[PDB]
Amino acid sequence: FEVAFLLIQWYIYGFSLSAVYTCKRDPCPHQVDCFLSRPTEKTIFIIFMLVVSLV
Amino acid sequence: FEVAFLLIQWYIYGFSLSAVYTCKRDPCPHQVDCFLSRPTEKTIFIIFMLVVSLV
Repeated sequence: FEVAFLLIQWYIYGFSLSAVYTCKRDPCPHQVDCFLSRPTEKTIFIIFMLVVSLV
Repeated sequence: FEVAFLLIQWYIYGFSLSAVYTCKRDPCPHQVDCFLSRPTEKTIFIIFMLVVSLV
């Protein structure tokens, strides 16, 4: 179960969060920019949870 | 002078006006949509001025 959850988390999100995201879904126009909320702190806690999972 | 002005007006604008224009200039994002103001009436008057010019 641990290795399955680690593989799914790598496949969906990766192990970082970018501050600027680009969106191409209807019913928006061609391409819009969307800005996340505190991505640095979430990157730090994602790295901590990854380390705990590996241990 | 008449044929020069007709050639310049054909080269810049054409002889119609579309109701939806797409814009790709800085400092906007990737592509935005911009909507004109009464383009049908302006198309009609452009056709009248073209006919008067040719006559």
